[PDB]
Amino acid sequence: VVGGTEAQRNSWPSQISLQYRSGSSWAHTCGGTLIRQNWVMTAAHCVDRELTFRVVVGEHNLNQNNGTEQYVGVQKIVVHPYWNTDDVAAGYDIALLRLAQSVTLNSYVQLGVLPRAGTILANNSPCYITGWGLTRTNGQLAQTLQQAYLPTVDYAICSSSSYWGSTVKNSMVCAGGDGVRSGCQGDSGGPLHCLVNGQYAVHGVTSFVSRLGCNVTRKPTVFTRVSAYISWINNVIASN
Ligand SMILES: [Ca+2]
Repeated sequence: VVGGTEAQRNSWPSQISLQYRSGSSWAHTCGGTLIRQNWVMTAAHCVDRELTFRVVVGEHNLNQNNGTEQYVGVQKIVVHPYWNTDDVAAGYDIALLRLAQSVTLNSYVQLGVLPRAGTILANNSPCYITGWGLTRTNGQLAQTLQQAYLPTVDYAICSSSSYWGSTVKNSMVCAGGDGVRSGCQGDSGGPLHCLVNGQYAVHGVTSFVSRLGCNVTRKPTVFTRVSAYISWINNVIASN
């Protein structure tokens, strides 16, 4: 997250860190949303590599013991059957990860609240991005969970030529584009939390930024639209 502020420990308890096994170490690669005690929602592209993955819940500082973490292996990965590595701009950037164990819920570990199917927000809807991603374009990861106020940019505007044009589909959410705050590498697969009827719900799964840079004016961060996928999500979980 470029232009973030440090999150409070208990603000976003559905955020996980998706990590891969790197020599003898575990490195952060993506964010995710805990949507059941045994199911994580992330981006497809974050599990295109055949790595050994683990999920960390209750995580605040990547490099310290917070006293709150639970570290859980991934037992099954279900990517959207339409996902194509070679075409992010097509969409379907979403995956469900089944956890080897159920986690325990507490004030650091909760489930993310999903939108009703078909829900579109109005332009300029108040949402936050959260993540341990790069804090500058070509920068480094954050140690602590960053948050950024990232208001939505409607389809009509986002698809217009000055903005993303044709690259963005109506199965996506655009948020931000001010030149100052954005998603950046390592935020991918995480949440976009938006305030609807007094409740934060997870509307977006972070998917891409511009090739020219993370924080680029009139290139909002682009998210998979979760509300486009509710029947898919539900069908996966009922049947595994
Ligand atoms: Ca920690």
